[PDB]
Parts: sequence; structure tokens; C-alpha cells
Amino acid sequence: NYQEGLRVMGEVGKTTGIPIHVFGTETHMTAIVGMALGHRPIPKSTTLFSRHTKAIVWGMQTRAVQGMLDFDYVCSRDEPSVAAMVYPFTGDHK
Amino acid sequence: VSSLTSGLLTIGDRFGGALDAAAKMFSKAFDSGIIPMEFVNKMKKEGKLIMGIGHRVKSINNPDMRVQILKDYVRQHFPATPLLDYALEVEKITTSKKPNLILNVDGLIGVAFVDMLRNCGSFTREEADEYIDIGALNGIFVLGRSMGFIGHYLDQKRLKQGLYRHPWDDISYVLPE
Amino acid sequence: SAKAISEQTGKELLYKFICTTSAIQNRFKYARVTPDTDWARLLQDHPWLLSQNLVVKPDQLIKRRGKLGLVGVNLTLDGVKSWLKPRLGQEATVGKATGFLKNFLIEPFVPHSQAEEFYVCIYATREGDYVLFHHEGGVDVGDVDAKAQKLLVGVDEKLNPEDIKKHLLVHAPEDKKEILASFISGLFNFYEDLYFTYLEINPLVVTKDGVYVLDLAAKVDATADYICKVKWGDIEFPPPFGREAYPEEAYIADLDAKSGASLKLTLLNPKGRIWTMVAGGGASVVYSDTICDLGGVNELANYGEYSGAPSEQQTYDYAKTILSLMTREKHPDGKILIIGGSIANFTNVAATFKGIVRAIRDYQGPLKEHEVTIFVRRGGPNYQEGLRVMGEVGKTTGIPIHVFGTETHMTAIVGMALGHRPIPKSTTLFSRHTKAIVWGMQTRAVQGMLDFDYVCSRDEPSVAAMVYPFTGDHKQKFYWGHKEILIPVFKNMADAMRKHPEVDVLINFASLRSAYDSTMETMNYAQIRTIAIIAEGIPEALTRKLIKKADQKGVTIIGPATVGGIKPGCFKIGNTGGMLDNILASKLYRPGSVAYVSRSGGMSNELNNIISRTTDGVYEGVAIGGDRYPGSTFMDHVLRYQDTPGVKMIVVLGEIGGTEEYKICRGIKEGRLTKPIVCWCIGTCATMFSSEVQFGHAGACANQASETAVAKNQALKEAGVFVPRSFDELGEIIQSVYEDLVANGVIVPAQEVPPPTVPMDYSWARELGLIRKPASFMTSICDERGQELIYAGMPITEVFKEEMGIGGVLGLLWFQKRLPKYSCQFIEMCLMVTADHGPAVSGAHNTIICARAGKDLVSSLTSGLLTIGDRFGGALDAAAKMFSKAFDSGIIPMEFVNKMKKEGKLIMGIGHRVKSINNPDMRVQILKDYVRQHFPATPLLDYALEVEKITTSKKPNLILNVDGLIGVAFVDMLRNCGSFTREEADEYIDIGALNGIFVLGRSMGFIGHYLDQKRLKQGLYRHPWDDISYVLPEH
Ligand SMILES: CC(C)(COP(=O)(O)OP(=O)(O)OC[C@H]1O[C@@H](n2cnc3c(N)ncnc32)[C@H](O)[C@@H]1OP(=O)(O)O)[C@@H](O)C(=O)NCCC(=O)NCCS
Ligand SMILES: Nc1ncnc2c1ncn2[C@@H]1O[C@H](COP(=O)(O)OP(=O)(O)O)[C@@H](O)[C@H]1O
Ligand SMILES: O=P([O-])(O)O
Ligand SMILES: [Mg+2]
Ligand SMILES: [Mg+2]
Repeated sequence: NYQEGLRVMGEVGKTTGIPIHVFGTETHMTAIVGMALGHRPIPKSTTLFSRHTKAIVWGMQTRAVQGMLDFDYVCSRDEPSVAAMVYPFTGDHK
Repeated sequence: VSSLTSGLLTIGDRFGGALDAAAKMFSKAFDSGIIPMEFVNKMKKEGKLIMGIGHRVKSINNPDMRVQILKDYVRQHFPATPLLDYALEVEKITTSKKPNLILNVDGLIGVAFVDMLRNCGSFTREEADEYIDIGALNGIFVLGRSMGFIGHYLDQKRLKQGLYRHPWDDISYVLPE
Repeated sequence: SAKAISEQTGKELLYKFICTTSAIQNRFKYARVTPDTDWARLLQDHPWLLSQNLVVKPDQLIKRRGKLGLVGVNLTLDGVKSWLKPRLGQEATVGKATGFLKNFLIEPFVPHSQAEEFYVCIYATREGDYVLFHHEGGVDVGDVDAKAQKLLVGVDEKLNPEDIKKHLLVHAPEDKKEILASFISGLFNFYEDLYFTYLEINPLVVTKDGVYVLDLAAKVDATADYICKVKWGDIEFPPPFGREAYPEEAYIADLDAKSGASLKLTLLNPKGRIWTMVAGGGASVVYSDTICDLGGVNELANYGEYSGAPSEQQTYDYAKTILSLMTREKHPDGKILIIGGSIANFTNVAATFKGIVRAIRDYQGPLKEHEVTIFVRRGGPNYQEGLRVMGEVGKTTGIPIHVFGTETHMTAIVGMALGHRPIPKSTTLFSRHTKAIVWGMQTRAVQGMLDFDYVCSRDEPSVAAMVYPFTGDHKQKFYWGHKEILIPVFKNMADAMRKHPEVDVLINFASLRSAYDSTMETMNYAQIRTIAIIAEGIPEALTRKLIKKADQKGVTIIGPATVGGIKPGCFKIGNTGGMLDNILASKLYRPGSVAYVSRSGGMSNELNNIISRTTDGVYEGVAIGGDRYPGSTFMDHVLRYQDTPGVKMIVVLGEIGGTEEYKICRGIKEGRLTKPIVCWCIGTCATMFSSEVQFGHAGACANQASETAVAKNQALKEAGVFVPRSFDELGEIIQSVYEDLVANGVIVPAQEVPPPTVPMDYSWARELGLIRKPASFMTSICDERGQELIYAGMPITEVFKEEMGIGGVLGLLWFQKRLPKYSCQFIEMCLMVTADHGPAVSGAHNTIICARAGKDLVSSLTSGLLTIGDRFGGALDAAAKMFSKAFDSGIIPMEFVNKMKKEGKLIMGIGHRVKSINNPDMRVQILKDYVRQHFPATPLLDYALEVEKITTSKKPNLILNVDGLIGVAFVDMLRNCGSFTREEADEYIDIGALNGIFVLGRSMGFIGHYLDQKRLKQGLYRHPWDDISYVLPEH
């Protein structure tokens, strides 16, 4: 949600009168430097993974596993990349 | 036992009460001698809804299977069903208002049970009327549902379900200042 | 509405209820004859048929019978039979109507002179009822409207008999004036009390003997059935002569009558290839019109509609009727189904379309066989979801379905289907300060209003309180943007009014039955100046009384049978405009310069769409409702608009019938209406000149030609009104007007300001699959959500059909398995032996103590159940666990016995107080024997019985007891019945399924005790002090 974060920055500039120039991912990271200085104008195995790779996640990392599974879905993978999880404090469960 | 009782303790008024309530309401109306239409209007005037009438989806054209199963057994085997007859006549009136104002399973069981006590020939009227009053009908629901609740208890244990905490998003906090 | 009744039905009610000093002769002397008449039965019921000479005439809503020679006068019963021989069952042509003569009426012949024939008629109008009387009655009465003595009985007025004598009976013979006055007076009360809208007696015969009702022609207010059912009885409304009724028409009529929704169906040409299933009474007409205009008049099969938010089931029942009707015979060019509608306000489109989709799935075979192509166009609440389901059923069945939304012009799918075009009194009523009371429990309507208010940038919500008579006073939660607010709900209107003096508008969601009284009550609170009556179906007569009171009290009525109206930026009546998305789509959050008035609520929502796309928007819009006499008429609102400075142009959506639209022509002529007016009157059809043949002499004259939509449209265009070519040009002409007005500086459009933002509803976002939220709960035993209840995959009907029993049901809910019959029977057996064991046990004791302490069943039962677990009731589980462990560990019975001794443990399920190896326990005997007989294998029981051999050899009472027997037997049943894996059987034991058996079983005994104590009327228990050893600390 960087788009809205850049909005609060632009807004504080307007309300205070301080000149604030706000840029996103579309701008090269270091482009603001040249702009600020006034040089440019302000506008073993070879293969490790396959589409068949199945992994075990050691730890209770729900967000990470879900993240992986959303990437897999969007990649049009046939099966999820996480096969099981290992968490030593709880008994076996799903 | 703790899990079952925790659930059973909700049975009584707004949940599980309807069988006893319907039986009592319809018995009163029938025994008072008022005709079904008089009853429907009396309730409207008193600002009361009929206990054992209404369904969310099921209507006159789309029947409740539980009610169908029971209604059919009762007609086929019970010698006499005067209260059920009375209730079904009330249903004819209410469904003519809104189609989903059917006689529901709580109402059906309630009036069927009263007909069973009164007309099976094992009880005097006094006996039949005392059993209804002391809450025999509540016993039916409690004993019946106890199976479902034990079912759920076993299910949750088998499903290895973790501790529940209600989400704060579903709670409206309206505290003093 | 007002429906015609037979002469028999009329005479019956008349004879039965007319109260008069006048002796009415030949009461109940009338007999009905059909081709199925049993003359012997007829004579048994009517012996008077032989007493005197008779008159025979048909009772089929055939007017001017006598002039057609269809009245056989002064005949014997033999003569009547002879007269009917060539007529009964014969086809007859009365004007342009051809049908069969099926129904006849026999009456006694009344000898009288022509001087002795009279004419009486009573008929309702908006202003009250008219009573007509003429002393020259008979078949030669002629234009009775001009000839006869008129008299108006005002609305809540009484017919004073001096006025009858004074004005009606002017040319009546002096000697017959008192009898006629007495009869007319009595007739008027009968007309009133039975809800007639028209009642005509020609001739009324008055002889030296008394009054005779020789002929009846009456229409009743069919909507008033809920009142009169008792008096009316099994009243049948005959279809007009020549028209032959269909069983499908009768079915839909029944559905409509039993619901708050409107479901109408009339077959035009059963063999036509064009079928319509349109939502809304307005749209139905417009679609019928468009088809007629594109030449399809001869291929149009029906005219019907569904509206007023019908259930999925009602929509299914309606749809199946249409689909059934169109798949009776094949057409060479196939058939068309037009599933249309305008943009809905409250009819949930997702919901209604699911009903239709279900009917299409059921009729997919015949629909493919009859080469049916479907065209859908609909807008409104959740239309997005309903349109998706339509497209999907077309793919899955193979039926060609073309689905369109609000972006498509309403009538565009007609040309698409026919293959002509390719398939791609107070002026101001509301302010921004207006506060209202909603009568009824309408949460969605209220929230809808509140969302409109927030986007209109109103400072306060438009709903102040709600009145719902069934609940006690409480507060209801609502949303003001994203902030939760509370709205008060009152049991009594008196309290609401008292606490909210700021309220001046009342929105009435009361049912047709409750509506009259609730409105009448509101009128007793002078603060209320505008009432919106939503209910469709209030008897005409009761509405006239609401108009009279509102008129004299200065209260403006919008309705009945209306959605309401909308004043963009200020106020919106309940559901007008529908969901926020439509309010935003048609830019109804900000005002324009165009004001409109419509009869149809649905067409009002289409007008918002049209006006928004062609002009600067709607200033104010009103749907006057569809009932015969509306609370506020077209002219009433047109004049308000003419007098509102902000209104720059007016749009009127007229209809066929009535002469209201002519008041506008008159207004323009008179110079009262100066603002440009755009008008279209819908109903340009009836090209099928049905020309509903005049009911009796009183109505028969007027000018039914001027009433027509074609006539009105011509008259208005000549008057100076801007009238389009057809409905499909209505957008163009409105745009044409607006462009001239901006060009002439009359309209100065304002710059567009973005409205405040409101978050999407979770329910809605989830429906469109935009968001995902993980479920907090997981279940697998029962599903109540379906058509049918499901217990572990098996539907409840199958449960009974397969004769599962309590045992069987327990198998599904507890183990989610269909167990063998022996297993079920065994479970039932366990439950029976564990049912009770006297009142001395820990649990029973507590339940009894509790019952005695005056508690309820559930408290008393629980109090006892809470002792079950360890030292009481534990044994079943304990024994099963112990023996399983020992068996499975591989130790031999003797090794087990000694292991336990060494560990200092007693065997669970071994031992009895009295029962020994010579004196057995019957419960154990019963169970052992069942198990031995029916269980395929019992290895654990075998092991346990071997342990028993060892323990009884020590002490004779160390027998395998019932808790041990059930324990081991149950383990053997789980492991060896073949429904469970070893893992499954072992988990069930561990999670305590066996505890469940004892708890469920003993629950019966405990309820037994509770009832017993209550029946025994046992008093409070207090334990005796003598049984208590007090060992307190020393002070
Ligand atoms: C009028 C309307 C708002 C409400 O109708 P509804 O849902 O059928 O009415 P209710 O919610 O009040 O319920 C109907 C009856 O069932 C009764 N009822 C409900 N549950 C009951 C129960 N368990 N026991 C007994 N009676 C019960 C209510 O008391 C009510 O009685 P009443 O009609 O004598 O007041 C609705 O029908 C509607 O929207 N109609 C559309 C009309 C239309 O076309 N408008 C114009 C737009 S152009
Ligand atoms: N019962 C009767 N006794 C005597 N004359 C009758 C009787 N019924 C009808 N008539 C005569 O027949 C005429 C036609 O019957 P009527 O009921 O008025 O039918 P319609 O007006 O439809 O032609 C009446 O005007 C009356 O003169
Ligand atoms: O049924 P309608 O015409 O009021 O929409
Ligand atoms: Mg006549
Ligand atoms: Mg309607």
C-alpha cells in the first residue's frame, strides 16, 4: 500500500508548505538523488527447484506458508509447494 | 460432561423452548374452545407470534422433511389427533398470509405429543395435562439433542481444534467515559 | 382488484345479508343447470320447480340476454328442459365473443306489468358512491347515466332515506315510495358491508305482493377477501364469456393471492413462439409493446409479470409454469424466452434468478428439443450475481442464453431476439432536514436510507426511530459511514411520536391487513405531514377513507402500493433507488433539474437511469402507486413541480386507462403549466381488440377510446407536450429538451463534486469473491444448510427409509459411519441397561436434591450429570482402556491379574456387591448372550472372561460386571464390525466415546427422577445434622 503512504507524504507537503517530491517503484531507486542535486529534472546440483518441488517448513510460520501457496497458485502449479510443517511444541495436527 | 452441560444449559427459552411452548399455547387455545381464526386474531391483538409457526426457507409448496416424516407416521398410527388437526387449520390461515408460515418441527412434535398423551389411552386427562406442565416435552428435546452435542464434542477432539477466542472485530465496545 | 361475480353468487349473498322492512320475495328460489346436472338431484333440492311456471337464462357474464332471445320466460319444468335441449352445450356468438353455453339459471316466473319494472344501481368512485334510480326499468332502459336520478353518498357518509325519497324516487308511483326507499336503503348497507364496487338490479320488480330481484350485475373488491371470507364463502370469479380459462392461469392466481408479492399470467396465444417472463408491471407492458411494434403481435404467447420481491421458490413455481407451457409443441423457427425487467429497487435479483435457473435445469431436455433461445436483461439488488448464474446455466446445459445488465437499454433485447439488431396543499415535501419514523422491522430499508444520507453529505440520518409492535422497546445498530449508530425501536407509536417531535414523515411498511389502521392512527399525530404507504393490496374502500382523512388533515399520502420517491441530496423513501451502487451509478447523491412522476415503481428506477445519462440529473422523482385511487395523483405532483423553482423540466410516465393525463393538457391550455413537459403513456397495445365488454348499463357509455394510451399520446402531443415516437425514443426526446434549455440559459449545470466514500459490505464482497476470510470453525457431523437435513452424508429421509433407529443415528453423529444392524441394536441395548440404577447413586441423588429445591429440568439433570466421570460412571471407559492395554500388550490373563496386584491396582469392570458366579447379574447375562449370538468376533470379551475365571476363583463375587462387559464389548464392536480402521477404533476409545454411552444412557434415568419428584410434589431437602461430623478448628 505504498500508493496511499505516498499520499500522506504529498499531503503534509501541501498543508505545511514544505516542498516534498514523492516517487514510487516506477522511479529508479537512486533517481531522486540527481533530482535533489539539480542534475536531472523533476517529472553440487545445478537445479534446486522445479514446478514439482515439495518442501517441509520447520517452524510455525503460517504467513510464510500461505505466501508460498499463493505464489504457487498464481504460477499455475498443479500442487502446493509446502508438503508439511515441523513444530516441536504441539502434537501432530492439520 | 463439562462440554455437554455447557451446551445444554442454553436450552430452555429462546433455544429449545418452542416444543413445550407450542404444546402449551395450542392446548390452551383448543381447550378454551376458540376456533382457529379467532386464535390467530387473538394472538395478533395481544402482540404475540404463534409458537411452532414459521420457517426461514421452507414453505407450503416446499415442505420440511422432518415435519413430513412425523406428520405421516402420526396420521397413519394415532387413533385420534384433534390438536394436530386444530394446529394444521391454524397453519392453513398463517400460510395464506406469508407462504413460509408453516407448522415447523417444534410445533409438530409439541401438538403430536399432546395428542399421544391424551389419546393413546394410557393416561387420564389429569395425568396427560400434568406431564405437559412438569415439562416432559423439554425432556424430549434435551435427551434428543444430547446426542448431537456429544457428537460435536467428539468431532472437535477428533479434529484436534485449538482454543477459541472471539475476534474483536465482531464486538461493539460501548463503555462509559 | 375489482372482479366480476356470477348472478347466482350475487343473489345468494343478497338474499342472505340484505336487512330491510321490505319483504323480498322468492328468497333462495334459484337453481343452477350445467351439462352435468342430475335432474333427480336438482328436483330433490328444489321442489319449488314444480310449484309454478319458470324463467331460464344463462349465468355466464352475457349482457343483454333478453335482446338475444337467451331468456325462456313463463315455462313449465318440461318446457324449460325442451328450451335447453338445443342450447345447453351449444356454441354461441355474442358480439365478437364465441364460447359455449355451459351454465344456466332457473328462477320462478314473476307475473308483473312493465310499469312495475325499476332500475337500481350503485357504483364506487374516488369521491364516494353513486346511487342511480330510474322508474322505467327493463330491457329497454337505454342510456341510464343521463336518464336516471343520481345521488352521491360521500365517503364516510350514511345514505339518508329522506334524500332517497326527495331525489331518487321522484318519478316513482307515490304508493310504492316507502317500500322502494326501504329496499334501496337496505341495499346500500349490503353493498357497503360486502365490499361491492358495482351492484345493479335491472329490473327490480315491485308488485302488490312485494319486491323481486329479477336480475343482478355486481363486481366485488377481490382484495377485501381477508375481511369478507366468512360472508363471501367459496366465491368464484368467472372469466369473461368466450375466453376459456387455463389450469396454469388458475395456479399462478392462487400463488398471487397467498402472498405479498405480485404474480400475474395471462395466455394470449398458447402456440406463439414469443414467451415473456418480465419483472414489474410497468416493464411487462413496455416489453409487450416493443414486441407488438416489431411485428411479433401474432407470435406473442403471454402477458404476465412477477414483482414485490417473490421468494426463490415462488419464482421457481412461476418459471416452471412458463417453461411447461412453451414445451408442449414444436415451432419450425424455434422459440424465444425474454427474461426482462427494469432496474429493481428491492426485488433481490441474485435470489430471484436462482429460482429461474433451477426451473431451466429441470426443463433443459424439452428446452433444447424445442430450440429455445433466452435473452436476459435485468438490473437491481445483487444483479451482478444473478446475471453470473444465468450465463453459467447456459454453458452447463447447452441452452443459448444471452445475458445483459444496466448498460443495455431495457427494450434492446427484443430487437436482438427477433433478429433485427445484432447481439454484442404543500409544494415542498422533503428537505435535507427531513426526519422520518419507519413503521415495521425493515433493517435493510433503513440502512439503505442511511447510506444515501451519508453520500448526500447530510448532517444527520433521515431515520429517527422505528415502530414494531411484537418486540419491546430496544435499540438497533446501524452504520453512519463506517461509524456504528443506534436507532430506537418502539412497541407503541405514541411513545415514538412523544420522544421524536422533530419527525414529520412516516414510512409505512405495515402489511395490507395492518396498513389501514396504522395509517389512520398516524393521522392522530399532527406532527406527521407526509405518509408513504408501501403495501400493495389494500381494499379500494379503505383507501378512499384514508384519502378523506388525509385531505381534511392536510397530510400528503404517497402510495399505497408504492416504492416511494427520491429527492437527490435530501431524502429517499425507503427502498427507492435500491442499493448504493445504483444511487452512485445514476448519480442520485446530487440534484439535477429534471422532476418526474410515474405509476410503476420499477419504471421509476429505469427513469433515474435514463435521466442521469441524458441530462444533469433528477431534482425529485415520485412513484404514485398502482392502486385504483392513489393518495396523491399525477396532477398533484406535476403542480408541485411547476411551483418548485429548482425544477426546470417535468417527465410524466403515463399509462393506458383513466383520464388523469388529460388534466395536464388542460393545465397547459389554461396556462397553469408553463415548464416543458415530456410524456409517454405506456400500453400502446390492446391491438388485440379484446375491448372488455361493458359490465351492465351504468358503466356502459362514457368513452373507452379516450382512455387508451395511443389516444392520450396523440392528445398530449397536440397539447404542446414533448411526446417520443416510442418508449425507446424517450431518452432522445428528454435529451433534446435539456439541450435546448441549457442553450437558452434556463439551466446552468453545476460542476461535479465527488461523493463521500462508504466501505463495501463484507456479505457483498464475499458474494463477488473479492475477499477471503478463513473460517474459525470446522464441523463434519451435520449439515442444516441444505434443502434437507444431512446427518454425516446421509439425508434425514434416508435415515428413516433405511430404518436406522437411535443406534443408527448415533453411529452417524458420533462416528460418522453407517454401522451394521447388530451394532446399532447393541448400542440401543447399552443405552437401555444403563438407563437407570435407582436413586441411591451419586448422580440421581443430586438431580433429586435439585428437583426438590424447585429447579427446572435442565438444571436438575446437569446437577446430576456433573457427578459422572471418575468414581461414578467412570468404569465403562476405565475397563475398556485397561483390558485393551493388557490384551494388546500381549500379556496372558494370569500375567495381567498378577501385574495389577503388584502395581496395587484393582481390575476395572470386575467385582459385584451381591452377584456371584452362582447368582449371575441379569444385565450381564442379557448383553453377553446378544454379543455371543451376533458379533462375528469377540477376542477382548474372550480375554476378559478368562480374567473373570481367575478372579472368581479368588472371591466368588469377583464377576465381570455390566460396566466391564459393555467396555470390552464396545471395543470388540469398534474393532471387528468392519467400519473402522485400528487407528479410528483406538482414537474413539481414547477421546471417550464410551463415557458418552453412559452419559447419554443415564440421562434418561435422571430426567425420569426429575419428573418423578415433581409428580410426587416433594419438598425442599435439608440434610440431618446427626449425619454430619463437625470437626472445626479450636478457637
Ligand atoms: C408489505 C410488505 C413490506 C411486508 O409484507 P410481509 O413480509 O408479508 O408482512 P409481515 O412481515 O408483516 O408478515 C405477514 C404476517 O405474518 C404474521 N406472522 C409472522 N410470523 C408469524 C408467526 N410466527 N406467528 C403468527 N403470525 C406470524 C405477521 O404478524 C403478519 O401479520 P399481518 O399481515 O396480519 O400484519 C411486503 O409484502 C412488500 O414489500 N410488498 C411489496 C408491495 C409492493 O409491490 N410495493 C410497491 C412497489 S411498486
Ligand atoms: N323471474 C322473472 N319473471 C318475470 N320476468 C322475468 C324474470 N326474469 C327475467 N324476466 C324478464 O326478462 C327480461 C330479461 O331478463 P334480464 O334478467 O334483465 O336479462 P338481461 O338484462 O341481461 O337481458 C327482464 O327485463 C324481465 O322483463
Ligand atoms: O410492478 P411495478 O409496475 O410497480 O414496477
Ligand atoms: Mg336486465
Ligand atoms: Mg408490482
